[PDB]
Parts: sequence; structure tokens; C-alpha cells
Amino acid sequence: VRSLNSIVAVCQNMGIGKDGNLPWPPLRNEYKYFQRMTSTSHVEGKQNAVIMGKKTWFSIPEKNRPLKDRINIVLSRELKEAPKGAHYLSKSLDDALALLDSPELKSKVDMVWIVGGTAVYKAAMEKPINHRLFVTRILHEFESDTFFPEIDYKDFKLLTEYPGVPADIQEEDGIQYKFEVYQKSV
Ligand SMILES: NC(=O)c1ccc[n+]([C@@H]2O[C@H](COP(=O)([O-])OP(=O)(O)OC[C@H]3O[C@@H](n4cnc5c(N)ncnc54)[C@H](OP(=O)(O)O)[C@@H]3O)[C@@H](O)[C@H]2O)c1
Ligand SMILES: [Ca+2]
Ligand SMILES: [Hg+2]
Repeated sequence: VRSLNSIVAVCQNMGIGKDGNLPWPPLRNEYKYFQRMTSTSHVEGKQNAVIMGKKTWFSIPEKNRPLKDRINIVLSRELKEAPKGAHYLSKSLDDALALLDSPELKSKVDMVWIVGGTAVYKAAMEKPINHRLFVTRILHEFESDTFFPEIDYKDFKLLTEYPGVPADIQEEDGIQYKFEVYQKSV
């Protein structure tokens, strides 16, 4: 695989979750952004792949699984088989990466998106591969029990602009946030 993409929503303390869910009530526009970003492939007849941890998979309402129009891969050191609705189960990021290169897959897959949690983000960030990180910074603090790993500001350069990513601070339900994109070049 030539490059990875990661997408995350973070609040002020770099928190990404609480009690198995998100720290904030629903933001419509943030959500649509996530969907649009992870679903949109730039090649006819291909689909994007989403990789996520076990807890993240289970955080999705059951009736809503797997994320439509994407190949869902779940990572677990404990499961024997893919949880019901998931396309593939992998024992590590490496395995997942490998699988994707598999012939069966390689042809069917456009983009690879890492959708968390912590450990998954971390692993992906450490691979010495081209990587783009799409961060939504919510400019408020909510109680969180799960956090985003530390990003190496020497590797990941924040782009000042990116195609299709609004630049201004957004607002919704009295909350402000901004979209940011960082890029690591290998
Ligand atoms: N704000 C956001 O953008 C965002 C995005 C995602 C999730 N969230 C939130 O974060 C929480 C879930 O995140 P989390 O960090 O707690 O959990 P997680 O990464 O989704 O789940 C962890 C489990 O996943 C498996 N796993 C994780 N990384 C792995 C690796 N490299 N190789 C193999 N297995 C791996 C392990 O399963 P086994 O124990 O079976 O081995 C591990 O216990 C929820 O609150 C969710 O709502 C927020
Ligand atoms: Ca476990
Ligand atoms: Hg927070």
C-alpha cells in the first residue's frame, strides 16, 4: 500500500471517547464529513477500506454495521472470526496491510482509512509510509477516558490548505471546530 489516511475527531484535551462512545452529543456536519471522506473513492469499481479496533467496531449501532460502501476490517488479538457484519478480521495492522495487498483485495480497493481507536492510530502513525491525517479539532473540553496518541510534529506537517476541506472555523450546535490535515512524507 502506497499511503494511509487516518481521520479522527478530538476535543481540547485530545480526548476521542468516553464510556465506549464519543464525548460530545451528535454533530450532524462532522458526521457527514466522516462519511463523505471515508466512502469517496476516486476510481470506478473500487471501494475504500476502513480499519478499526474491536471497541470501535462495537461502538457502531448494530443495525448500522458494517459501514456501508466500505470494506470493514476489524483488528483483534482475541477474536477467532470476524464479528458479524465485518468483512475481515486481522490480528495486527501488518496483517491488515498485507491482506489489502492480497490479489483478491488489491484490485477492489482504492483508499485505506484508519478509523481508530488509540492503539490503531498509534500503529499506523509509526509505519514509515506516506500518511495523511484528517483531524477535526473541537474547540471545547468534554470529559474523556480515551485519547489520541501524540503526533510527531516533526514528521506530520500541517497543510495550510487542502482540496475539499473548509479552512474556516465551523460552528454547529453552539460548538466550534476546525478541520486540519497533516501530512507525513516518506
Ligand atoms: N473521536 C474519534 O474520531 C473516534 C474514532 C474511533 C473511536 N472513538 C472512540 O474510542 C473508543 C474506542 O477506542 P479504543 O482505543 O478504546 O479502542 P479500539 O482501538 O477501538 O479497540 C481496542 C481493541 O482493539 C484490538 N486492537 C486495537 N488495536 C490493535 C492492533 N494494533 N492489533 C490488534 N488488535 C488491536 C484489541 O482487541 P482485543 O482485545 O480483542 O485484542 C484491542 O483491545 C470509543 O469511545 C469510541 O467511541 C473516537
Ligand atoms: Ca482484550
Ligand atoms: Hg476534551
